[PDB]
Amino acid sequence: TIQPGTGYNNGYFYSYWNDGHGGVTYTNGPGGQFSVNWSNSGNFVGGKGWQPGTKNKVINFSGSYNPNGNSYLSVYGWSRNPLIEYYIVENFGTYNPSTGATKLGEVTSDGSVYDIYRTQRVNQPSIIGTATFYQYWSVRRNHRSSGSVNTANHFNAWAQQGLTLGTMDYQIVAVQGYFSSGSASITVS
Repeated sequence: TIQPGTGYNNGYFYSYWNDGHGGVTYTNGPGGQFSVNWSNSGNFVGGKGWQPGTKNKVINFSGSYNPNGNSYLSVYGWSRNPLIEYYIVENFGTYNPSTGATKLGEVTSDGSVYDIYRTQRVNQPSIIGTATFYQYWSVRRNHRSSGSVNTANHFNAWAQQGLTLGTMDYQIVAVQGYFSSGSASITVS
């Protein structure tokens, strides 16, 4: 299991972050594979992909995702200028991250309808330090743990709705958790 941080493994960018609570391990495997095992964790995010991402990447993911509590499985990344944290959520545990959020439309992509939302983080950690910034969400109605994500369909639908992205920073397939348990094994390409 590896030290929290970022870097490259077998061709792929990876990012592994946690809040120090303990209770989560992240491992990098061959090619685009990574595993996450957690038991009464704190907040964490880990996965593999690209640095920088692009606005027309077709991202393939495959494997197993077994959350017990609050967790997401998503295409996850950031833009700069404007600073945005974004999610194309393919599956989740006990909490739909769009709960209570204002719905800003729908997009159909890769075998499912997704609902689109914007939320705001106020004075929270980001890739550039503490900041207030928007998050964009596409939440898949039909949950899965393998598939293909045509990111352009999401980014274009977001732009159509007034949710603009800046320059891309990293772009990964990530398992996120918040004080939960579970296991995941995911291969990205």
